Amino acid sequence: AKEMQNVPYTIAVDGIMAFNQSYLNLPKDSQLSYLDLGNKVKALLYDERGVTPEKIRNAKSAVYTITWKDGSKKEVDLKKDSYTANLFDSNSIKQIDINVKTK
Amino acid sequence: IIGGRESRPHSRPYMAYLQIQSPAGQSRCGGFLVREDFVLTAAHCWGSNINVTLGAHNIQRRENTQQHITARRAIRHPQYNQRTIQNDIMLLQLSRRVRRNRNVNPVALPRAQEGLRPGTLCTVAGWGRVSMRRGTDTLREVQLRVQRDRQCLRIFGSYDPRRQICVGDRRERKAAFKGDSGGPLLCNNVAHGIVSYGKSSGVPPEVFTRVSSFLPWIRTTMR
Amino acid sequence: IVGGRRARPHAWPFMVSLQLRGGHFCGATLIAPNFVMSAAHCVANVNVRAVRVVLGAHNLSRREPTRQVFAVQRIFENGYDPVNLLNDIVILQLNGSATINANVQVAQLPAQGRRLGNGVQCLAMGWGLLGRNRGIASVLQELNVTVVTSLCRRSNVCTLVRGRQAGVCFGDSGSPLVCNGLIHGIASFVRGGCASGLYPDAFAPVAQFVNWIDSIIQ
Repeated sequence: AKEMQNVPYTIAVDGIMAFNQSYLNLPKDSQLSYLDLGNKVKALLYDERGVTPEKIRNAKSAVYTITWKDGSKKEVDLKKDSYTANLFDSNSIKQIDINVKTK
Repeated sequence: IIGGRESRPHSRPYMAYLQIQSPAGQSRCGGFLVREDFVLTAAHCWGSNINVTLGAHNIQRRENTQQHITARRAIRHPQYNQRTIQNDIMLLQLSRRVRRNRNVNPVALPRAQEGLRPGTLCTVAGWGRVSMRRGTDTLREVQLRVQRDRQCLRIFGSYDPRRQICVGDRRERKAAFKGDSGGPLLCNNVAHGIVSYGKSSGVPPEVFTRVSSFLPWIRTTMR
Repeated sequence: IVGGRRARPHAWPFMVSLQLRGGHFCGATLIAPNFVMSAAHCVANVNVRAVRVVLGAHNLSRREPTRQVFAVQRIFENGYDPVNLLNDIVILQLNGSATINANVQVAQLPAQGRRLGNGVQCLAMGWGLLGRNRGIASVLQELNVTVVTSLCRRSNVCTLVRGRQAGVCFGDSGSPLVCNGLIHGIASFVRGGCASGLYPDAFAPVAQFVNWIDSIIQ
């Protein structure tokens, strides 16, 4: 408690989603970047659904959507290597939805 | 469970609730007791540490009927395919035998290729979310129909009828959903299936692991 | 910021820290007693009413009586495009006017349409990560950079440090790029990581928005 926030996330690859209910742990009241978070999303994709960097690079689309505590959503293209140079609070992420489509 | 009802407390005494923890992550699944020392669940529910709760109805309360047992072994099928979610089956060897009673007792598995015909009505139970917005603290259940294989072949490209079951009518909002993975497809008091995967919307049909296809491995793994 | 040096105390009194719940998250530039200029992406997904605009700061990890704190009254965007990182500039009007003194001064902007060619020597600055190895910076950091056009777009001003791994990093978004005493850039994004030594850092091109800026602050 008070050490980690548990951010729910889902992974869909090619329209198929496993029906577990999973959470990504972030240090509570910490700050992170889009590089940190993108790397976490890529590691989740590989470990849980075997999605490789090569599969992301060659996918039709590969995104993840952050739902923020203030209700706004932001889509991040996993195929891009450009990252805005800001920091955001770990407490401000409510949900992450990862969606990869190979075609 | 989408479109279901709260179960009558302790009417599904084989049900297991799984809390899975790994470095910087956690997961929740269902499962079912198949012997005093073994719980069957989905392979994608695996993690570094797994706590098994049996005898539960409200998993958010400390109920006197609950037994909490850690998984000594978490045996994913050796050919589990995380990419396609195939061979999606796991055996949990419990650290101790359960205390068997009216609230905790195993469920039978099917015979060698025990017939499961399309149109058969089965029950799926679990503690998964009931919508995009709400979960549940208590066990819920829904009745679903086995489909002909064609209903899953177009929408799920890696669906294999030899190893998986197609469940649920596409025009109903009755389905298993997030957190129900690993729970049983119960048909005529026999666990024919394991909740595995489906569409991210929760719209049916969905794919269950066909238990009868993995009976040899199950037996070899439990003895 | 990565591979830079501490700024002299209050050497850049137009420098601003944007903070939420005590944490610096982006930089900004004071462009009028009641107007601050930052990157649009810095406020795209935050509660603007909780943003604190801190002027006159040097070392964010110590108590400094020189500091002046304001809230964000309203914001002005110029067609920010989150998908392509175009028009990454925002103006935050404060709930009051700063006291102009030795620690708090208003920056100066170039003229509309001014484009800087390859080789112009600029200074970047900010309180962002020191490379993530030393964590976030306490003392405002500065770095000598050079404007480059290669591996970049006409819609950005891009800088590189030749010969070593140095550049802006996370937390430097919104901070000014200073060339010839004028604010020509607002830190926008990096490629692949901080201080790669292969890709330039990209700044919003202040000079292409000057007309717009004036219609807000004058």
